[PDB]
Amino acid sequence: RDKPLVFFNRQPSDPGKVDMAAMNWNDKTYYVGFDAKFGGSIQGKMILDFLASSESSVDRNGDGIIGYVLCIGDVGHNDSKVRTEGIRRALGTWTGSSDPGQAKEGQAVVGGKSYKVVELEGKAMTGTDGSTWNTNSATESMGSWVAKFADKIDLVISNNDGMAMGCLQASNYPRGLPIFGYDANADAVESVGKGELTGTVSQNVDAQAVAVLQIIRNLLDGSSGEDVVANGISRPDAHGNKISAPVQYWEDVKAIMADNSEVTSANWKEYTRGARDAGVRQVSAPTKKVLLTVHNASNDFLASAYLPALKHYAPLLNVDLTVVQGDGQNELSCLDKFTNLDMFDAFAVNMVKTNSGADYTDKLKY
Ligand SMILES: [Ca+2]
Repeated sequence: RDKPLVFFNRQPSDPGKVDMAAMNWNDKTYYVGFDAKFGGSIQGKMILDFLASSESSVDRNGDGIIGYVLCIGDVGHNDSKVRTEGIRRALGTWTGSSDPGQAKEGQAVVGGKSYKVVELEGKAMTGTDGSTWNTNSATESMGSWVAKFADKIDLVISNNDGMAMGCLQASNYPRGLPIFGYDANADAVESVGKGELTGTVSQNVDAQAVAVLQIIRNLLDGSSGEDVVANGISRPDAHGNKISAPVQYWEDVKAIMADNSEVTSANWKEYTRGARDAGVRQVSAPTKKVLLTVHNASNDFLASAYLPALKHYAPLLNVDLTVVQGDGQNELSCLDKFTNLDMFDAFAVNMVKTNSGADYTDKLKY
């Protein structure tokens, strides 16, 4: 068939190269995701810009060193390693390894002056039960870090929000000690608003949600070429709607990729629980039917963040959204519910196996 087909959240590929056979299903096929590989770089940037804007006061003991402690989530997990590498490279403490204990003396500018940077300690947070990204171990480690390093700690850095909020639960957390996380969880963004957590990082789920719906509307409304991926996304559409977060377009892979955004005192209100893009308003237009797929009904992120975003923005773009969800293990749990395709004007597919692009395009021929 020749209807719009927007893959999202999981990019068609070998589980490593993009499945360009799927992407070229037709000239109305796209992918929507986010700039994942650069996530660590953005956390690092946030931390560097914070220090750059700081006075000499952030150097608590005034030894000309910016000392930090690092919460590692999982030494074998890609997201942990990317975020560790991201902040270590940014601070110049990177040696080629994301492992704990593997850092060198670094450098960073504070108030126009060069400071040494030392990773006082980086530690994997693991529970007694073996569970990783462990919040309780973070709380305990933070408490011990205060006792051991005391005024040497100038900031705390964490692979995620969960562990960072764990650190803030330490009964002896030094008052006003800067600390940074990652994920932009609700409680984390709230903390940023209260001036406790210093920063975190968002993948902009809302931007991704709107982009899926906007690409579809642009296509069904008769747009072609640059308009399809720009209107309502990186510039206002005919109605004035426009995604607020920055978004990229990767042409060779037909991918609309939201930036990773840092979340600080400067913009936390835009990322709090239930916050929605004020740049996307109700449109007066004919209703269009969209069948949307979810690879796992039990996935917390898709269930708690992505789907609710989709359901909020869809009626504003006059999209009648029908959602079907799989179990998370077999591709059939989605394909079976991927029927009645003659009833819909467009399709958004989130498959469990990235290489299963051909299974869906086959059903689009009947
Ligand atoms: Ca110091």
